[PDB]
Amino acid sequence: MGEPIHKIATRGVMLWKEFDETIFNLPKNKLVPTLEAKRDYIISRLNADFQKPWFATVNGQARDLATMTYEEVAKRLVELMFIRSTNSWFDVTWRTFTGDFLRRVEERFTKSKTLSLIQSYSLLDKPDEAIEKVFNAYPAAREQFLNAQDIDHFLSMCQNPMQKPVPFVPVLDRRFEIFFKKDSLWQSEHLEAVVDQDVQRTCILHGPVAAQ
Amino acid sequence: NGNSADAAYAQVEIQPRANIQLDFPELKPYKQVKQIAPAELEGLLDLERVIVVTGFAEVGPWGSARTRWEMEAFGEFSLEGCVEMAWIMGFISYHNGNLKGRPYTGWVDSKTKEPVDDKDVKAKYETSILEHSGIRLIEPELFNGYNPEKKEMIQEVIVEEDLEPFEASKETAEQFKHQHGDKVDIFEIPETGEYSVKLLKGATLYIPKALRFDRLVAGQIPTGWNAKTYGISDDIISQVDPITLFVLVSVVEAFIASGITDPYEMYKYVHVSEVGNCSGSGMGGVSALRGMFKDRFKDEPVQNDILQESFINTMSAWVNMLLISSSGPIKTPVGACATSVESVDIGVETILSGKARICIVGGYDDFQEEGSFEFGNMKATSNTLEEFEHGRTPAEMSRPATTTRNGFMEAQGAGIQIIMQADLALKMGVPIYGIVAMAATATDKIGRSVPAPGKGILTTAREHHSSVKYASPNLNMKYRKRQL
Amino acid sequence: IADEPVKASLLLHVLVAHKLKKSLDSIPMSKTIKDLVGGKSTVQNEILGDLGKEFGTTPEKPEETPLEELAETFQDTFSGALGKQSSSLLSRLISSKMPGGFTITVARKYLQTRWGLPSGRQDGVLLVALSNEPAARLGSEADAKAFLDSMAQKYASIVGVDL
Amino acid sequence: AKGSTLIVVPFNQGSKQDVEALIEFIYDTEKNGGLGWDLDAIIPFAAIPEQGIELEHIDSKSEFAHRIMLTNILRMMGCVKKQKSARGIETRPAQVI
Amino acid sequence: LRAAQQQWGNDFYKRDPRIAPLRGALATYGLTIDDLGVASFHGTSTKANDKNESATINEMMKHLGRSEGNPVIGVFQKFLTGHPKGAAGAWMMNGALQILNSGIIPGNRNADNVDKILEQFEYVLYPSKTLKTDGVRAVSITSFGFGQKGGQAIVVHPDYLYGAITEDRYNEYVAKVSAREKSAYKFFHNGMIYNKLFVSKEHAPYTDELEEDVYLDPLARVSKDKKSGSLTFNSKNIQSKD
Amino acid sequence: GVATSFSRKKARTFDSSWNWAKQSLLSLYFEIIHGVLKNVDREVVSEAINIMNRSNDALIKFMEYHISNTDETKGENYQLVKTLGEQLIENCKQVL
Repeated sequence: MGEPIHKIATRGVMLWKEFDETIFNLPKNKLVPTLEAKRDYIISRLNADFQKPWFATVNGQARDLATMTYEEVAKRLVELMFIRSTNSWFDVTWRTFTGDFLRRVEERFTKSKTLSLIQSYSLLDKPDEAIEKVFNAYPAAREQFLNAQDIDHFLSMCQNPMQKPVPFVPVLDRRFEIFFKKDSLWQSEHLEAVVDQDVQRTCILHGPVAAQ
Repeated sequence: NGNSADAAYAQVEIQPRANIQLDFPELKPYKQVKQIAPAELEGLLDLERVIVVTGFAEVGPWGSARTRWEMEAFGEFSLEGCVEMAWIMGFISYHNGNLKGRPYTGWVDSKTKEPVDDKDVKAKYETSILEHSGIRLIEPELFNGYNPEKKEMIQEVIVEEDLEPFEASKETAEQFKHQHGDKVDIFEIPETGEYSVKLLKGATLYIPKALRFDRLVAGQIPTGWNAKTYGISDDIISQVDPITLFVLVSVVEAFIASGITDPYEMYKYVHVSEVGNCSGSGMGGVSALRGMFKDRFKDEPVQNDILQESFINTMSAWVNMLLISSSGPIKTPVGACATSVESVDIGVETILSGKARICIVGGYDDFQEEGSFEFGNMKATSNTLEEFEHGRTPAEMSRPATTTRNGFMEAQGAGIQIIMQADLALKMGVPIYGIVAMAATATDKIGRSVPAPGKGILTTAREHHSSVKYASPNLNMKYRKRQL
Repeated sequence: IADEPVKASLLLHVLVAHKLKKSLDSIPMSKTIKDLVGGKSTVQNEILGDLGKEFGTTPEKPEETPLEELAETFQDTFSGALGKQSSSLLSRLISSKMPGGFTITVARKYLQTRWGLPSGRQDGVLLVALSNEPAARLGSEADAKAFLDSMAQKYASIVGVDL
Repeated sequence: AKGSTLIVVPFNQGSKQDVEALIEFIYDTEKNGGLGWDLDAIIPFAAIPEQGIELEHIDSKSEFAHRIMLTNILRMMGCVKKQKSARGIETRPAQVI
Repeated sequence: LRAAQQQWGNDFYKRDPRIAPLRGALATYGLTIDDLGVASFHGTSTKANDKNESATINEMMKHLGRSEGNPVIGVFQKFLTGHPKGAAGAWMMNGALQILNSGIIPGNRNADNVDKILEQFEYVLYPSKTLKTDGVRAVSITSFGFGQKGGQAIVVHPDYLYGAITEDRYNEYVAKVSAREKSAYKFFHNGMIYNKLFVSKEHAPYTDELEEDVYLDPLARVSKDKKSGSLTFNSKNIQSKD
Repeated sequence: GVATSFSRKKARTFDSSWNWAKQSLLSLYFEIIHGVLKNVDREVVSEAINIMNRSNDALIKFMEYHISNTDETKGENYQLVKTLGEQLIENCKQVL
């Protein structure tokens, strides 16, 4: 909302500052055309420097949601939202997001009415076994890119107000400043749930003078 | 025991969503696809001289080639077919965003905007889809009001008593005076500056009358089909003959079947002079021919360039002007019913000559009042009153090879294939649906009936059998592979 | 109600609008003829021909210059004269798409009677009607009256008078 | 099977006009637009159901049903008899089942 | 090399009057006349056409010595679609391809009673219901227009092509198709829900300045422009030694 | 109820058994190869009856070609169709 904040000049915050000077200051008409012009740069610098990485990234290769398989999307969800060190989902609402996705996978690839292989999202507390199980019953979803309808769904779920903001940027659009800046403060206290446990990704609030 | 013990018991049902496939050919492992062909075939064929089909599409009475093939092969729509048909016919549209305060992503009824689920598309629409698809009674809304029950004509009559004067502009009245001569009196009205036209006794007049025509049924592109659905702009729709719209959709949809979403991609591999268009028509833009012959004569407002939209080669032009932007061959054939096979033969020879490496082939034709009428006068089409006498429904009026067959059922649409050199298809990694092994045209012989089918194409099987006592080593691929 | 001659800013708008087969407001005045028909050279030269037949003398290369400025360029020499093209088009509208026996005279008399609009205003109401070609011969006398009522509203709206 | 034929004709056994026509059609020569057959068997199984129609409820339906299931079966047998006797056929009787 | 391959592989039977074009077109891929499984007939539903076509296919097959008891299976797609004049054979060709790639042969469901006259043509079978076969190797497409326009096209199963290439070249193709298929599906669904399968081009791939330079260089090719992202002709890749 | 339904023009004739025989054989042949009919299913015997009831020289040649050109090594279902085929040809020859 344009208010000044004093933060430790980490890579994440330097990216933030840079985007405030070059992208977020632009008028609404100029924001969208500027994002495609810089897209390849932004996606690289989110993945390197920030606490919210580019979602659509498979083994370092910067894809887009439309050019990711259903399996790549379900795995990437686990790698950003489930904590290996403490074998649990950082937030229940993130486990819901990932279960809701996997049900959508079953809907898109089932030929007739069936029973979900995920009867309760409690089963996702073993996320590898749940993914193996779903993508064994629907192996077509290992090979196909996301249906355009399922991309639109996924971004609809990323904007759900009754859940914790997703710890990634899924699309460059008018909504990019909110995906970048929303929910910036928790990471500093939960580095286990940040990409490489990298403090340098995070926003830490601190005074210039009190720092002495 | 409360609802707690009966809530963990309660199971979650998954309902299928239509995952429409492009049905690319299924490529086998090399060990298996090496079993069908002889072992000698490897490095025997010049792959620039082999023509393959890398994409195809159509627009016709059962929607696209996907939906038509479902209805041809299985005689019923799958979830995917039923959703595709509902989207084509404009029954359902896609919605992403806020709907009635809740956020909703999926299908909605196009009229009401009520959300529709894919399971419910069959119950809600399939009866409406089957009723307004395929061979069925002629829908006047689809043919500029044309109702074959009430087919408009004009009879010339010599008037026997003077008419009441009517007001007309000066220029209009002058045009009445010129036409009629002394058999009309035009007089200025000083007050208003307009003129009073009085038709006198002996003047020629035209009184509209209606004939009840007997061809009531046709294969018609599903009701609610709309080029705007595929994303063709209004300015293109307002300019071109309806037949052009079937071609533009068939061509983009054939490119998609070839996995070529951007046609300019072809220009990474071939010159702009190596992309042909050999697609043709029998009659071309017959809606534009009606415009220039009939609607102009009746002084209706018809666009000035209607003539260009009539030409059989204008559909291929619009394809090149809106999508392809090639400077390759353009060889528009006119083969009546055999246009599309001639189109392939030209396209094959264009590629084998080296004048192209890729070629859009196919054919297209519209159904309209005047054609329908003239195929009736030639007794080529089935008389629908005789079919109704015999108890036949519209869906059983086209019955080839049958004892009681009594003429053809006129339809409308377009079919397109993309043909390429094999060598370039492999290089580009485009799907390959089949090899065009042969194409040929043939006339018949001396005769006096244009519509009489003859046996000319039998020549494709011509061979000499006088001396066939010992097999020719030319038929033996092992002999040919040795000589190579 | 006071009489005015028809402004070239309206007449030119209506001729363009009618020629492109578009609503009067879907075309913006501050946007040139070469941009309107950017594709079809045939249609461009055909509007230029109509502007010639209408106003007589045309400026030098006026197709790249906006409608809004070309209004005032034509306006100087123009003097509330319907002219060959507009007079023809209005006669075709009436002759072709009016209930029958409902001509120029009884259209203008109905405008003068009910709405009290004189010759110069009448011309304007008929021109905005030429923008909104009903596409079918409308059936009864009551439908024609209702049509001119509704087109007199859009005329009052566009010029800025009250009824 | 080989030699078999199946002719499917619309027919309302409730119409006596239909019964006469159907047997005229079967028996009439192919020149006149018939089958030029001569029946060996008649199997008149046509019938409409009545449920919960006791004596007090016997009306238009039950009287029509009786026409289908008795009266017009007698009239089919009649029509077949008249066509066979017209052609002096006395040694090829139709088995009515 | 190509000229040799053409002489022995593609065009062996052109100077040879003992090989019919129809027999040579199959023989190219090691197929025999008995491998022409399906004949998609014009089959307009007219008295004269359906008999003539049946007689004409039957005589082709009989001359080329097709094995007794091996009729071609007739497909009469027009029972469903009707006859769209110029488009007729294109629909048949679309359906011939769909047959080859599925092995499913559709049935003429309006073939209530096959005409007794057509029994004399022993090399034609007229099915009324769909046959899931174990494979079709080749389909014949015959049209007959007004004005003596006879046409025939043979379409062969595409799996006969891949026997002509090495495993390395086959496996490279299969990788590109898989990738292209995925991108096509991506494009198809996007365009369908957003009504933008058809996208008119605003501009040629060249500017009006490069237009005559591109036309005159046979090796000119488009490349991805960094700014627009669209495929264009660059001045660098026109009359370049590379 | 006594409305006339009957018209001669509406009479549909079916007499083309020569054609359906071949279709019925070829339908069976592929149903056995695709494992839809097994060697225990009675519909194999029923269909064989309906093919013997349509036996003629053209149908026997149709069988002899389709069966004698079955590669039995392609799978067990192909051995089953070739064994049954051979038997049904013998049957069709006797009841010619």
